[PDB]
Amino acid sequence: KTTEGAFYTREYRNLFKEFGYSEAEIQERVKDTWEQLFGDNPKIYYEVGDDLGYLLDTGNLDVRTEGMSYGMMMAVQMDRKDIFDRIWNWTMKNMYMTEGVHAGYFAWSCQPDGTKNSWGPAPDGEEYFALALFFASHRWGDGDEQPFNYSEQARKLLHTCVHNGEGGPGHPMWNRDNKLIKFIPEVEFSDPSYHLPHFYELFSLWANEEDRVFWKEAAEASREYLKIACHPETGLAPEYAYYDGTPNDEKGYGHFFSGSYRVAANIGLDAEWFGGSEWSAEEINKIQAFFADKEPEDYRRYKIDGEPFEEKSLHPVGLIATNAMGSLASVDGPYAKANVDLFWNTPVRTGNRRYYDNCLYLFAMLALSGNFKIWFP
Ligand code: NI
Repeated sequence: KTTEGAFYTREYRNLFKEFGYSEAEIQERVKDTWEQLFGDNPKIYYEVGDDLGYLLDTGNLDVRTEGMSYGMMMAVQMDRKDIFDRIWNWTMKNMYMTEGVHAGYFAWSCQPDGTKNSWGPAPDGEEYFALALFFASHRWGDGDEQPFNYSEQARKLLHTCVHNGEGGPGHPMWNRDNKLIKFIPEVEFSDPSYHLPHFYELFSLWANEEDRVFWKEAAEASREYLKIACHPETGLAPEYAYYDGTPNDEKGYGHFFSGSYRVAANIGLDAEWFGGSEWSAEEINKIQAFFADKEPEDYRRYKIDGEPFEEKSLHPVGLIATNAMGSLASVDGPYAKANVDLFWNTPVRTGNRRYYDNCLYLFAMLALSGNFKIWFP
């Protein structure tokens, strides 16, 4: 480690402020971003009745565990128990599976009416659900009424993630030998953007005790994995990658595209929470170096070696936001201020592809203003 993280100091860097933005403009911008996403201006969050709500993937017309778990994380960071509970309530009602091989997990995609489009889960959903739930327990207390017994729900979910398939036909979400998160439970490859060692550090404190060593090991395995998965010159990570670190392009996910964008963001947040490292600063410096001579209107899909496709980035605003959030891992970096300034000058996205960009956008607003916090017991 290179700095002491917010986990130890309990002080979160306001990078916007350190980079010269006013406290009042920062506060305004964070709130505006929240309101444009969750307020009643068509927006990614939709209230339903007195007790339900969801985040809608405006592009695919579905509700994803990625968005629901994001929404819960967002709501707890913002101290909005009412929104948290609406979303978690819908998730438990419509997504949680009690039948089939993936019982104990959440169906990754549902229609807006709650109908499951698949009984397969998406591990990046599970890990955000668990952490958001631990934060909710810590901010608000566990409810007496299920499923609002947050910390128990979190421990029980992480039990399944690690141990599924011991007493039967299910699959764990992490490989037990290499401690790496999987793309989906029935495969033996991974997805670099799913790797959240800063989350696993907290799981090592709060999960069932029987798994606390495993989670500390997973955190360390994830850090090592990211070293091999990001290209050594450009810093770009593939969307999917084998355990050996190389891209899995069997179905076209072996390049730098939408999934990959979260790698830079995850690295920035881990640096802020658990401390900088030389590897992380150098990695962000490489990503930002690669995009320094590129205009946002021209962002493409790239091979991880930097070779451009004709195809444009489908989510260039999300790319901007994650690259900016990555600056938390290289606050003195040569491109860190340009990236934060570019994000500052990029509005929240409109149109039917806005959901993914805007989730990344709010996470970056929170993190860069010192508002993406660890909530302790
Ligand atoms: Ni203002």
